[PDB]
Amino acid sequence: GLPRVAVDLVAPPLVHPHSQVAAGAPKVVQFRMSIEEKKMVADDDGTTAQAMTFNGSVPGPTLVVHEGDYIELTLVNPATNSMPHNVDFHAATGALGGAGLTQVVPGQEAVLRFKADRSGTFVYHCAPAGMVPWHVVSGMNGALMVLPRDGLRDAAGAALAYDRVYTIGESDLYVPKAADGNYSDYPALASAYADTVAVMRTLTPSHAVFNGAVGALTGANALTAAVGESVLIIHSQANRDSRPHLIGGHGDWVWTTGKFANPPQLNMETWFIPGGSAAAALYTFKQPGTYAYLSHNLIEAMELGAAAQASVEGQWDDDLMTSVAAPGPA
Ligand SMILES: O=N[O-]
Ligand SMILES: [Cu+2]
Ligand SMILES: [Cu+2]
Repeated sequence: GLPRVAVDLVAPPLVHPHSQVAAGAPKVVQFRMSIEEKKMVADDDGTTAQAMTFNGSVPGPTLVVHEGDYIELTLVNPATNSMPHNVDFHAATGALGGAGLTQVVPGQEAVLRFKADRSGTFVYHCAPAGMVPWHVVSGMNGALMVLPRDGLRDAAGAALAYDRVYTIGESDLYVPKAADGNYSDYPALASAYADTVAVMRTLTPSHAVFNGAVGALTGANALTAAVGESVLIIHSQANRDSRPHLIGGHGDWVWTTGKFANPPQLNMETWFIPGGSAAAALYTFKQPGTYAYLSHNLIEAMELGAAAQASVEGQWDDDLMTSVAAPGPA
């Protein structure tokens, strides 16, 4: 030389713791882681897944820281586981982130460282090579955151714150188934891867868721818171885207993207985120119760898953518302 620281871580958702613102310164831281892977479961038924893561868871853791510172871481792976991982982151720168470096494988470880610167929330995440895505888616891653220183614121310135936171894451896833348808388962892882891848491619897823598962957150778991418170948330895723948312518530513030620186826105519702890344947112618450957271789409958330838851617491018122018446028838 520176110172350183360480831381712890925791787981888711938651975161850891821381612161925102411161014163112180720167530183470194550381952481560780581980891764784981496983498986788981897712848902318820059972378923488962495987896954992966870182620690364990888803898602892863977260871381935171611131711106400146640185861271460282370580891673581881274980071985046990197987695978490887690583881581991447976001944040850172280069390488890538770282991744390459870281790577690782198983066992181983590584460480780384870185720174941161920137712120816110962112895513880491795995991867590885080839594977990456696977990972891331597974798971993974877450876130870281850163823151610124011171714290937151618104637109114107013112310141713111818251319280718391948471975271968530888411895732997506894928697973596968076978033939018858268923778913597937495985055991281992590887086986697973292839287937887843295938578924993735386709893209779608399955588932988504947140954291892882478905548920987771828721118950127990778921988350928581218260018314017043515030818361923151964160878321894441890675891958894818887513968206876220928451428911019731818303946112317030935121951122988404997340870153822171720117411113934121416010118110828203838802947112977104994217995927990868993360974111954141814131818221617160018122018323118470428950718530838831977631895403919205628803378916995814518911168906797938894513878502968641938361718771818251317280018281119521019436015025616002019522019823017146119632229814018636016567
Ligand atoms: O896992 N890249 O944010
Ligand atoms: Cu992993
Ligand atoms: Cu990433």
